[PDB]
Amino acid sequence: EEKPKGALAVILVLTLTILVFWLGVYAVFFARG
Amino acid sequence: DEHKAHKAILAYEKGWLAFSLAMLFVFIALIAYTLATHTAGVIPAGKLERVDPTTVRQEGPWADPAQAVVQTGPNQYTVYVLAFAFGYQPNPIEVPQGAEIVFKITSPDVIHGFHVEGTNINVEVLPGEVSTVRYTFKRPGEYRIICNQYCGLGHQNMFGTIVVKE
Amino acid sequence: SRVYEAYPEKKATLYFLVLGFLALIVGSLFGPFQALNYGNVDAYPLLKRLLPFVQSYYQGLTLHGVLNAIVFTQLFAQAIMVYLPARELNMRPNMGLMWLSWWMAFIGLVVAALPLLANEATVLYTFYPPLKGHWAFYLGASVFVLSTWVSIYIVLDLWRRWKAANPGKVTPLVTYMAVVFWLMWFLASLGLVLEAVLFLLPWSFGLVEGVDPLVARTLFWWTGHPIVYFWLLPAYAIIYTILPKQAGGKLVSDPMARLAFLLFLLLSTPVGFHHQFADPGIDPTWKMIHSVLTLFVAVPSLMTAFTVAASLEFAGRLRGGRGLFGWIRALPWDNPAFVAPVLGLLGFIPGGAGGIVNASFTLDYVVHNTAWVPGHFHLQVASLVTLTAMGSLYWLLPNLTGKPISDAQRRLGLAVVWLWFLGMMIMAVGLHWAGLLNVPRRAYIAQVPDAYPHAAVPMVFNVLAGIVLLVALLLFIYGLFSVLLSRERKPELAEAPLPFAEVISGPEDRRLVLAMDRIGFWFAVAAILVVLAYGPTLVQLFGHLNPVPGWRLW
Ligand code: HAS
Ligand code: HEM
Ligand SMILES: [Cu+2]
Ligand SMILES: [Xe]
Ligand SMILES: [Xe]
Ligand SMILES: [Xe]
Ligand SMILES: [Xe]
Repeated sequence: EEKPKGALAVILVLTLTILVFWLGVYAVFFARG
Repeated sequence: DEHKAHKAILAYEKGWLAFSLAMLFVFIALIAYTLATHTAGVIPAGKLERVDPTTVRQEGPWADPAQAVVQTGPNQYTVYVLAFAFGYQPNPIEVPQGAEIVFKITSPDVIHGFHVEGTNINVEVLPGEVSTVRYTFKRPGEYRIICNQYCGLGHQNMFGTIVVKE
Repeated sequence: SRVYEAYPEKKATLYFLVLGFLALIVGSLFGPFQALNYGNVDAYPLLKRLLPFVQSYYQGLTLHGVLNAIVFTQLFAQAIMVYLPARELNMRPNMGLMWLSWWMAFIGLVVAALPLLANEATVLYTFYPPLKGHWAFYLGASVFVLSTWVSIYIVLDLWRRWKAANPGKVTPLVTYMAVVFWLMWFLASLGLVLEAVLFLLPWSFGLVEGVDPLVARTLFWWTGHPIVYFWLLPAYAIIYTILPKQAGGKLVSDPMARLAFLLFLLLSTPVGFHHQFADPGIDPTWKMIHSVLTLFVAVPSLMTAFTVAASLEFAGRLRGGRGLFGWIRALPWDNPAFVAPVLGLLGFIPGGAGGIVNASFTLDYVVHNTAWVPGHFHLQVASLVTLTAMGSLYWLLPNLTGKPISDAQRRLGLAVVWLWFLGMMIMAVGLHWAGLLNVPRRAYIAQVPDAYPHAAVPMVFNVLAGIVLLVALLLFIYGLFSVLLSRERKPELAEAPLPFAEVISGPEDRRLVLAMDRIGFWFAVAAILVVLAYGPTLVQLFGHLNPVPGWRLW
């Protein structure tokens, strides 16, 4: 029928989970620097 | 349907790869960033520095616990740490702050971890190889060293200490 | 049975699985106790009464690591990635060589198991020198891993021969996968092969008395990292080509799955330095290089996320799937064959970002060898992969044996399958947390209770999870043993075709798929990137050998 709505929702959730995790530990890296 | 979704699926796959590539390049840009700064001091020296592990704590700078530390620059100190079966010499390692400390770590037996709690100091120690790292704790107090590589039945008990002075 | 005489490939496929599940079961027994150990609870004296031959925590972890991660996984790869091509092509594999690789596998398991169970090789699954096990463990390792070399040959045989009857036709999907898979596995195998033939074998036998640790754990990681993909792709195959069917839809793209499998073949091997970030003797630049390449090898998985997600949206819409989250509910949530792998994909999600972090060169130092790493992979192998294996018995088990599955074992599976995901999620929360809090892994921390006070709350979960996953396991032993020990047999569904999924294909496809089908060429590319990535360092290392003597610390 159309747009991968629920699929783009899933790869969005993934994208927020990579940033939360990666940026969150990119902080922890400098704070022990 | 089925074949009106295929082209759109192939279309939004194309932008994902474009976007995801970019975000990795963003990441390669921030890792390189950290490599250009001071915190980059923690990356183990690239050059090979072989030792005999059968003769490390009897001859050379490691042999003596009182000889562990040595002033090598104006504000640069070199500590000769030895990580062994369930412990570290010297204990405790004593070091001043605002000061750059060049750890030189090896082992006489097996592979041990060297994880200084509260810092980025995390390095594997290989018998017959010296791990060379650069760090400066802006923080004064009680630094503890952990073995994070399985090194024997007493591995969970193998602790150490960096005594850093305010 | 008439089954195993026209499809004896169904007989050799069955043995490969059970053998691996027996191991999986055995090795999984140490799981809970380690989940407890990491909740500050010391349950091992209890375990030592249960299993008298068990000597130490680290012997239990070694058996846990080896049996689950090496034996079970390899045997599963060898099963899925020989039988599935064979059935796609309806070609019988070389049964002579098929059995040989199994006997190698069984005898390689028996040889190796002896000193592990007698505590003469408590060196974990990475057997890092100078930690010196008994020769019979090392020898056992080599025979077992050499089993796959026959396997490689077997699938290649089936792929050369199919190319012959259909000259110039495109390699069919699954074969293509299994092919790049098996080739990719060959290229990687060399790192462990050389480590074995050049050091670990002559050393444990007595020929030499030194082994250099630095080169030993490098060659290792040459095989080291890609082996994780060798575990995984057998699920990816199943996720790509069987799952969309189990979901009620169609695999939305052929060229993508090929492209996925193509890249893994390219980049699975030249990245092992993302494990040795905390190693000395390796140039900083080379590390960044490998870190960039490790970032890139995250892509195939990223594609897979999109390609599969879609394949279950489309499959969900077909089921009468609603808006944004309706199709999710529209999938067959009563199906062990469907449910299991989807869950593992959910856990794969926090799994991936965990991998990506670890990959960021420097960021490793925050997490390297912490409890966070076990967090990472428990979401990948123990979650995604093992789940995909379990629920898969629900269509794979009837297909090879004729034994039907009751609505009881079907829901029993949902019970086992649901607990297992949950427990892993609990644990994932626990381990990563502890990992961020410096808690080391490979550690019997319950015998040093006060050593780690600042880990109060995550220690709860690992206890919690430990209970959780103890319950699922027994149910798994029971639920499986119920399925294997019932004489309920139907001869017809034992010849039923495997639930392969339809392949949505377009106009552009052909042109791209063909380029990818240049497998003979592609194999050279990945070979070259390896000499580029490791060669420089390796040769720098080989000219400066410092062999240290063997040690036993258990
Ligand atoms: C089977 C488990 C294996 C997988 C898979 C795996 C994934 C990665 N790993 Fe890893 N790994 C590392 C890098 C990566 C990277 C970059 C990835 C990537 O392949 C991850 C890619 C994944 C993604 C990018 C996520 C995609 C998400 C998907 C595909 C799911 C979407 C969900 C859907 C579609 C479902 C929706 C359904 C609905 C119903 C809505 C690094 C460093 O660079 C370390 C070093 C740690 C250290 O310090 O020693 C490491 C450590 C390990 C160890 C420890 C070894 C030891 O004992 O010393 C093991 C066993 C392991 C295995 C595995 N690893 N890894
Ligand atoms: C019954 C469910 C399981 C539980 C509760 C569990 C728990 C654990 C825990 C707590 C650790 C950390 C121990 C340590 O590093 O000191 C661990 C390690 C490990 N587990 Fe599991 N696990 C389970 C199943 C599995 C499965 C299914 C696999 C793979 C097929 C697996 C493979 C491994 C590996 C490779 C390690 C690392 C050992 C090492 O660092 O040497 N486990 N497991
Ligand atoms: Cu890896
Ligand atoms: Xe093995
Ligand atoms: Xe091996
Ligand atoms: Xe090998
Ligand atoms: Xe591994």
